[PDB]
Amino acid sequence: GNAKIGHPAPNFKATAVMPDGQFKDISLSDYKGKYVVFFFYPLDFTFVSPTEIIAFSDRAEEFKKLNCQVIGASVDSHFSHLAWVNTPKKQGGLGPMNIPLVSDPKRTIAQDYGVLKADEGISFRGLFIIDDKGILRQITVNDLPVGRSVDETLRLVQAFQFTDKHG
Amino acid sequence: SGNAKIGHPAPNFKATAVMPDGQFKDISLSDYKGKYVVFFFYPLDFTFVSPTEIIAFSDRAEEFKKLNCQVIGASVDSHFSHLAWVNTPKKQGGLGPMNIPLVSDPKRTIAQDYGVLKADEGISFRGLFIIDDKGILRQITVNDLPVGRSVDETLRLVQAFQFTDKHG
Ligand SMILES: O=C(CCc1ccc(O)c2c1[C@H](C(=O)O[C@H](Cc1ccc(O)c(O)c1)C(=O)O)[C@@H](c1ccc(O)c(O)c1)O2)O[C@H](Cc1ccc(O)c(O)c1)C(=O)O
Repeated sequence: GNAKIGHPAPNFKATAVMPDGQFKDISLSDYKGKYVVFFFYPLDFTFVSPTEIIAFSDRAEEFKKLNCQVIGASVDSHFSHLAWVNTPKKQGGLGPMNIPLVSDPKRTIAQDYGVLKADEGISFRGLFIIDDKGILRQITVNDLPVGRSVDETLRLVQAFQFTDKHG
Repeated sequence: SGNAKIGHPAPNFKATAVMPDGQFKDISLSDYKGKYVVFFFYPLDFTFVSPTEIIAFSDRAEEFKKLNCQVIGASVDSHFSHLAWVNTPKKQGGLGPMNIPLVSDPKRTIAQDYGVLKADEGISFRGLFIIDDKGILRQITVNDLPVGRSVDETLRLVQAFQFTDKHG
């Protein structure tokens, strides 16, 4: 992996399912000027991952007030993401999303971020906080069974923005 | 940058630590096989973000004990510097008495093994690692220098890994 604290976060260009439900090719560099929370989850149509994704989506406004873009990603195809979004939450899907979901079918983004579980071809639960300069500020990687906290992620984003202010 | 990989044995180390009783002891990560371990790096002694974290982990050590989890802190400073900070009154910015050991990594090889050395400065980033009772690395956390870690979040992770170890 090439993700190093204090260095530019590895860029990517990938197809995402955008909040409007439609495909768009996006790049991490598209969000320079904003903080970014970039998180991986292992795969679509699973048990723990939708709880995390929906939590980040539901609370997207709290990141927007921090000028912070949230982006999720898995090695699934962009069609698989679309299927999951188009499946209602009450039927085990994601439902409508407030955040883009990146597809990493070549596994190169997960590799660049050091979160590929090589023996399965899927990502660990990696989460990365990138500042408005594109510099990586925080690395979080959970083994597959344990999910992430939106509260903790907001705490971190808020703290980096506060400490960015001292000069 | 490091040999710390999720699902692999956490890199072993043997290093001098200042123990809670205020004495120096050479300890190894492998000493704690059979228990979960929270192993965290902080950049330097006699600083001003690090003490909030260290004191919080020490103050709340009993919550980790109830999870059968050992907490270990570490920085590149000498163990003598660690003890000097422990022995500095809290009212003057010291750590005060500690409930957790503080490892000294003067060769920077432990930080390098865990992939958290800030190479242009010779100090560790704020790396935190959750290691299960079999020695396997389960969680990686690395913060840039200015931003501290949360004991609440660390407890949540340790307990959650332990729960999923028993039933998934
Ligand atoms: O002791 C600290 C930082 C203490 C501090 C003091 C006064 C502040 O005013 C302040 C902070 C916090 C901070 O991180 O400042 C640093 C350094 C700095 C301070 C003032 C400046 O003007 C400047 O330019 C640069 C930064 O931002 O780089 C942040 C803060 C954070 C939480 C709060 O609750 C709060 O109130 C304020 O503001 O850290 C070291 C680590 C370490 C090792 C080597 C480095 O070389 C190094 O940089 C850092 C550790 O703890 O081991």
